[PDB]
Amino acid sequence: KVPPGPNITTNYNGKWLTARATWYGQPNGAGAPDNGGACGIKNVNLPPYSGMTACGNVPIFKDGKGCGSCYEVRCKEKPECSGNPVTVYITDMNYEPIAPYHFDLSGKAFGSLAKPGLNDKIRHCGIMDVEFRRVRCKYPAGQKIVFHIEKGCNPNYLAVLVKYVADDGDIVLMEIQDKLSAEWKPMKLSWGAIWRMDTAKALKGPFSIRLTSESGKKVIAKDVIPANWRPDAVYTSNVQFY
Ligand SMILES: *[C@@H]1O[C@H](CO)[C@@H](O[C@@H]2O[C@H](CO)[C@@H](O[C@H]3O[C@H](CO[C@H]4O[C@H](CO)[C@@H](O)[C@H](O)[C@@H]4O)[C@@H](O)[C@H](O[C@H]4O[C@H](CO)[C@@H](O)[C@H](O)[C@@H]4O)[C@@H]3O[C@H]3OC[C@@H](O)[C@H](O)[C@H]3O)[C@H](O)[C@H]2NC(C)=O)[C@H](O[C@H]2O[C@@H](C)[C@@H](O)[C@@H](O)[C@@H]2O)[C@H]1NC(C)=O
Repeated sequence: KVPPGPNITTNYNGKWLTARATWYGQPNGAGAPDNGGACGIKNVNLPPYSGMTACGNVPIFKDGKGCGSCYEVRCKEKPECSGNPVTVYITDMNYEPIAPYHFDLSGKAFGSLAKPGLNDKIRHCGIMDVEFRRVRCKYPAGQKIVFHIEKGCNPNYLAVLVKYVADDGDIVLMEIQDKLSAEWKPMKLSWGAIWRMDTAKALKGPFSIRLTSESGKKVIAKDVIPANWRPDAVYTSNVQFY
């Protein structure tokens, strides 16, 4: 049995750590056959993620609190290795105790670690020792944080997904407050980047949401939730982590 890392914090100490990488799914896909993952963010194949997805064990993944993080991995062991790093997003998980730190890259990502034209070649080594370090996350400019409403059930129990969180990348607490009776009530971490609000009878009127990065940093989106909100509906805010 192989014991996990630790466990990576928001301590951005720009230096490389060892880890074993492998890939899963299609060779030119974004990992999950459905292009989604343990985090609950979907379309990880399309931009911005654009298939540069990956999986990590407890240390990296952190039971869903690492969802959003960005890491930089590079290969310099076996040939055909670009030598240069690729910026990966953590949108899924894999807890197999095969090594202290483990990354399970997409075919796209795993390939990107290779010198131009050697992709598919390098993808057939399956497992190799890579090097990495977490990094703040950068998205296209102007790209703010987006909240997606999930498929409901019992009369309004909500559940919001949060994507495109720059810098820390990952969330560790969400909370609300409707029009009147402010005080920011927490939220349940249903799973991954999905947060749940059991009660919803009282909570009425454009809601404000406060996110707290792994670091403690916080932000506030006033509306982003009218009232005529319907599951699947998507809201974009004017707030982000710098
Ligand atoms: C490396 O990162 C990992 C990834 O998170 C860290 O390890 C996780 O740390 C969590 C600490 O919050 C642990 O807590 C969960 O498990 C607790 C133990 O529960 C016993 O009974 C429950 C029954 O429900 C079983 O499931 C468990 O298996 C266990 O046998 C559990 O009590 C706790 O929930 C309770 O406390 C929280 C506040 O801590 C509270 O909000 C809850 O309402 C409840 O009162 C918690 O359960 C969670 O899982 C499901 C989520 O939906 C819930 O919201 C959440 O409560 C995790 O077990 C643990 N994960 C692993 C290692 O598999 C780790 O921080 C470490 O954390 C410390 C506290 C200790 O658990 C270490 O062993 C653990 O490695 C980090 N490394 C380190 C060392 O920092």
